[PDB]
Formats: sequence, structure tokens, C-alpha cells
Amino acid sequence: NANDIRSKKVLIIGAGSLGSMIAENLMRIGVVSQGILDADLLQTGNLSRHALTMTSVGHNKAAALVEHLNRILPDASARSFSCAFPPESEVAKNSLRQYDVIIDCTGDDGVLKSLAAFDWKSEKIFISLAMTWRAEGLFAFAASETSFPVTDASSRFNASAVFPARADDVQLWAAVGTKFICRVVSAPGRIYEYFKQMPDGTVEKEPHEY
Amino acid sequence: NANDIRSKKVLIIGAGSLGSMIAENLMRIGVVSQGILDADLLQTGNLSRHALTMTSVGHNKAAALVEHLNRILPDASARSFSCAFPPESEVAKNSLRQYDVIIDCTGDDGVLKSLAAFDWKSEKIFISLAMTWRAEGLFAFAASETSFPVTDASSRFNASAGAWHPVFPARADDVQLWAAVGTKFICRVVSAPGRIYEYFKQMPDGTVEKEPHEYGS
Amino acid sequence: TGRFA
Amino acid sequence: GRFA
Repeated sequence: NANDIRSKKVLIIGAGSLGSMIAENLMRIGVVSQGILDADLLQTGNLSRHALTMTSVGHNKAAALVEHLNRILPDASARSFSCAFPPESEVAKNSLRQYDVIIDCTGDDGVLKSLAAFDWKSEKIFISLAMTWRAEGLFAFAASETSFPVTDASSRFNASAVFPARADDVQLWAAVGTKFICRVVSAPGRIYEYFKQMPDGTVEKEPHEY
Repeated sequence: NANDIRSKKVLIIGAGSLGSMIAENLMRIGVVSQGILDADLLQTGNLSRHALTMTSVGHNKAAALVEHLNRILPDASARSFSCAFPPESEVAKNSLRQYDVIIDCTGDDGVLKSLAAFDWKSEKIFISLAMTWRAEGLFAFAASETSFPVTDASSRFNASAGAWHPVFPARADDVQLWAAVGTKFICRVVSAPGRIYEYFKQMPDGTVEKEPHEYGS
Repeated sequence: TGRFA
Repeated sequence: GRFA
């Protein structure tokens, strides 16, 4: 059960299109101890490819997502962080250090660097997930380290790098990405996979051979 | 325009795991005129593989799903049918006959037979979507007819026939995967209607394959 | 065939 | 960067 994600405290950085859908999937399978970190408001333009609805527009994305997540299962125990990463409070920093699995769903290079500069104080499972801009592909990176390996993650993304992304595109990658997360936590290590979707929704894969 | 699902009236029979997620996907892409038909109440056991939350436990699945769908877009116009198919009311039957695309998401052979015996009164796009037992695969059938071809659909189905592995019970991520693939199937069928059958399979390495093979190696 | 939705 |  030390390789069961359901027993892990999981932090999701980024409560946008991909992160919100991944968080919902993880909650439904029983990952009840989730932290959601996002400083930005949910915008009406987001709803074409988001987990939430108009009732959350204008609210903080993390707080609104957590309210939703905690209504999915009786034992849901999601907590919101409405600050940017990294927090300023040492209290907030210690709160983030309690999580076992750190999932970056921002697509932001600045967040990759912040993860590497943050002092996590112990070994974490790090996962970074993001899509190409038309959602034709999914970058999937994982590492089990005391510090996030930004240099390796960047080189993997760079080596891998037809209409606007729709809800079905993002839900497809949230599902693939949820399965990736579960596979990583079950057998942690240095892992990189790049997925591509075909027009009929089939999915091909190219893993990196370390 | 005439092949654009967003301009079509779409009926989804079955507001369970797969139907609820497909309905949400279709609303987010702009399919505002949806009908949802289901006689059952949402129960706590459904929550691990559904679009809805605990706030809908004890409510009719179709009525609750429609309330959710209508909160997604300002022009959403989802309507619920809280009954089994077919409805007894002739007014309700005529309401169902107004839909252009009829999507069966029940996995129930009795519903396929009912679809074929119902008098739709004009040509429809019929779609039948369902997963295998452990969600290892997805059955995807479509026809453009006045009467649903139950015999051909059944023939195609029979011919094809950690906890993340496809060979484990179905989880939310499994249903979302097939709701996504199924939504794409729905869009492709309506864009180019005809008799189409495809069988999808998810693999342990995360990939998704189709029979017959079309794209890639 | 067993089908589920 | 990337899209998420």
C-alpha cells in the first residue's frame, strides 16, 4: 500500500483545464487527500475545457475546484492554496512539504524552475504533465528525488517539441495522464513518455530510454 | 453547418457513467440542444464513475444531469426525460421524435430492441456506445436510417467479443477515456453519416488502438 | 456480449 | 510554454 496512490497526499499545482480534470479523476478513484494550488480566477473562456461550470466563474480556481472535489466522495479531503507557488509564509511552505506526490499541471517553465529551487526537505514523487497547444500530444514526466530535476525534464520536453483543443481532447489527456500518475506512484522512478492522439482518438506513445 | 453536431438536437438514452460524461463533453463543445433520458435515481455507488456529485444522490439521473449541463454554457438548452424508453405519453414520444441524433449509452440489449421497434417517423442518426466489462474496450456503432438496425449492431458487438491496468475493474479514468473517444466518434459520424462500426482497445502501456486500424503504424 | 455504460 |  506504499505504492497505492489512494494512500498518498497529492498536491496538484495548476487548477486549469488539465489539472482540474486530473484532480476530479483522482478523487473519484479514491485519492481523497489532495491539495490544489492556483492563484488565478476561473474565467468564462475556460469552461469549454474545464471540470467546473458557470457557478465557479469569477472565483479562485483552487478554492472552487476544492469545493467541487469535496462533494464527489464522502471521505474527500481536498484543501485549497490560493497563493502562487512558492508561498511566502513558512507555514504555507511547511503545509506543501507534507504532500507526497507533487503534480505540475501548469505548462509553465517558471514553475519547473520554482519546483527545483524549492526546498522540499525530503524525497518526493514529482510529475509534470502538459499538452501541446492544439492538444495533439501530451508530455508526461516523472521523477523520485529530493529536488526536482528541471534540467532533465526540460531536455525531454525540448526533444519532443490539428484544431483548437476541445473538452474531449483534454479529457482524453486527463485520462491518459491519470493512468500515468497511477503507474508512476506504483513503480516510482525516472520516467518520460510522450503521447500523440490520432483523429479517431487512438493514442500512440514514445517513451524515453534512460 | 448541416454536418455540424452543434446545430443538431441530440438525444442521449442513458445518463449513467458513460452517458453523463459524453453529454458533458458535447455541451462543452457547444451541443446546446440535448435531451437526456433515464428512469433511474443516482446512488452513492455511481459516484466513482459519474459526472455528477453527491449533491445529485437521490435525484433522477436525467433531471440531475440536465441541471449540470445547463450550468455549463449560457445558451445550454438541455431537457430531461425522467422515464424509461419508450415513454408512454404520446406527447413525450413526439418530443423524442424531434431529435436528430439518437445516442444509446445503456449497454442494454433491451434498449437496442426498443430503439428498433420505436417509430421515429423520419431518418435519424443512431449511435450505440458501450464498454467491455473491465473497460478494456469500447463498442462504437452508428447508422443513418429510419429504423435502428438492431440485428447488424448485435452482430458487430458479438464478433468483437496496479489497479490502473486495463484488466482491472473500471475506474473514472477508464470511463473518461472512452467518453472522450466516444465523443470524437459521435462528432465524426455526424460529420459524415453512414453505417460505421469501430472497436477500440486500451493497452497497458497507455496507448489506444482501433479495429479496423486506420491511423499510424 | 457483455456491454456496460 | 506548454498547455495545461
